[PDB]
Amino acid sequence: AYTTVGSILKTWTHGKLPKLFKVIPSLRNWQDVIYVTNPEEWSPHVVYEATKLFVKESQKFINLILLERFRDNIETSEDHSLNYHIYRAVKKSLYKPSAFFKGFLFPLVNVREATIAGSVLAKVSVPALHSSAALSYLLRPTTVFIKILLDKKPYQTVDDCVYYFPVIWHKAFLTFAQRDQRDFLLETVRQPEIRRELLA
Amino acid sequence: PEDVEWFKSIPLFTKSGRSGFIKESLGTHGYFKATFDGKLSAQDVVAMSLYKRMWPMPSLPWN
RNA sequence: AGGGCACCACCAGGAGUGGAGCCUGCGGCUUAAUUUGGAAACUCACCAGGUCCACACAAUAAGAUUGACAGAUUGAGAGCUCUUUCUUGAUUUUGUGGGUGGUGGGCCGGUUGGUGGAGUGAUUUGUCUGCUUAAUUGCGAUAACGAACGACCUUAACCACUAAUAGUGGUGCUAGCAUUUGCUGGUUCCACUUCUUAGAGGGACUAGGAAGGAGGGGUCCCUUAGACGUUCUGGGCCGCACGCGCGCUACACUGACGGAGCCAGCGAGUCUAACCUUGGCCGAGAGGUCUUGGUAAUCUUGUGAAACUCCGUCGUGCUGGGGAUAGAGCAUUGUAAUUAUUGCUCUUCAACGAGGAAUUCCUAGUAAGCGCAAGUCAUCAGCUUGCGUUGAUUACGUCCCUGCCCUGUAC
Repeated sequence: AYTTVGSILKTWTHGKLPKLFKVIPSLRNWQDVIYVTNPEEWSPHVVYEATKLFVKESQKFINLILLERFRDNIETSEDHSLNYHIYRAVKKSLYKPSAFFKGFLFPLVNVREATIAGSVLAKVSVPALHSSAALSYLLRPTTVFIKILLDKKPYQTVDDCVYYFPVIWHKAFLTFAQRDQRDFLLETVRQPEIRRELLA
Repeated sequence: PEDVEWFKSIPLFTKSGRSGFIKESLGTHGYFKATFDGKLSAQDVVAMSLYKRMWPMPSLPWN
């Protein structure tokens, strides 16, 4: 019967939120009990209010609600740009990096949606052990995230990158120049700033 | 606003060379609204110039 | 210059508008703002006042930092601030150096050639002397012959076939009146399809007749710390000497008021939950309250609409015409009705006596009179679209006015 309060919580655009919205994470059935309130009908401000309150099931919540709202805002918004509170929720979310990559990083794999996701994912640091795992999993326009993950500056990572041999793809490879199969890469480029810079 | 009104009759120009005029004061912080020959944009700047007479100084012999 | 066409042109006329009160759109004025060109919050874009929030160098930390009971601070407040003090771990903090960009300034909505003839050429013929049409729509003629875009599809109206949630008749039971055995009704089955229905099939070619039709040009540079922000409370968009325009209500007897009679068509409706609401009860009224049918040809709903018809009062007096402005009280929607959403009751009783110069629409189920449904929508219409009810006068023409179209000269 708590949905009788949730039907009002959809307007909680300012001030103190209802107590039912603050205590919900304490219940082990919340993965089903949250379906009765259905915050995806709620105002965007609650999405950030929830994203600060939901912080391994956070990947299931981050993938089950956060990624669902992110697609609806970017796809439904009249300018294609996410709402400020949606963006603030995503950039404020991902406080555990595996929840971001496992929740949205891989499942999010048009090009405009990829660009907006990167503009948040480049806005904060990430652990070296976390960043290397994402670069390997990406080694399987999705390279626009690879170009972003390469912009932050292991032997298995170098071995996965060597197999990676539009102007955004050339420039992303050009950034890889910042650091016998290297003869094959030069043979591919011979098929010039990278051929000269590849001589270093 | 009292300043905005006092100068109202002086013409305005953009550094992109367009010309315009004050309509009226808006609000209390000295905003005003104006009209121009064509489509301005946020990269433009609006200016007005004021002039004063200069007179020559005298001179002295030297050694 | 001729010639042709059109009630966004006229002629013959109808209803008017322009004059009064009020509603509403624009301009101007005023103001802190009256944003820009079916607004009480939000919408919102405007005004007054408040919170809150990159990258690259030097210092810092195992405690950089993150989250949270109960209470609190302002005109506007909260575990991002504060009293109390837990939880947590490198996700990062303070100065100093260029900013780069979820940042500004890729895609759409009546018209000519071939081959042949003439000329040094640009041109020309074909595309014509004569006769036809809305039209390059056609006879004929003959240095031409043969070719290319623009200009079929649904209504009205008659009939076989469907089906029933629509209708008729009969049958059983039954009420009243009258008593040849009738007439007007109520409530269990049966037959039918004419009326209705809706879907499907067929039904003018210039031939008297349903009908000699109606409709489908736009979307490289600069600038960046709280930066072309986030959010809360209150106000405005409705202010009015005035100018221009679309409208509503009237100036009464071809009427106002009272009682009685009494008839439509097109719509729209809830379980996602609370929409359209019958019936009973209370109240002068607005309205309230207990139940009920309908996800609909089935229920609201025969939407028992208004004008209209009949019988009375009034007697030509700004009158019992007209109802602006204003006072007091009772309800309903909403978080909130003050500058006042809307409804009801009593009181107040303004201009207006058929409107100058100008000016709009209109040829038959049409103009005009009258009302209803839908849209928007918590509430709020004098608005827009559609539907039905009652139903005229005057042409069946022309180029006078307004406007459009077609067919001497190097300008």
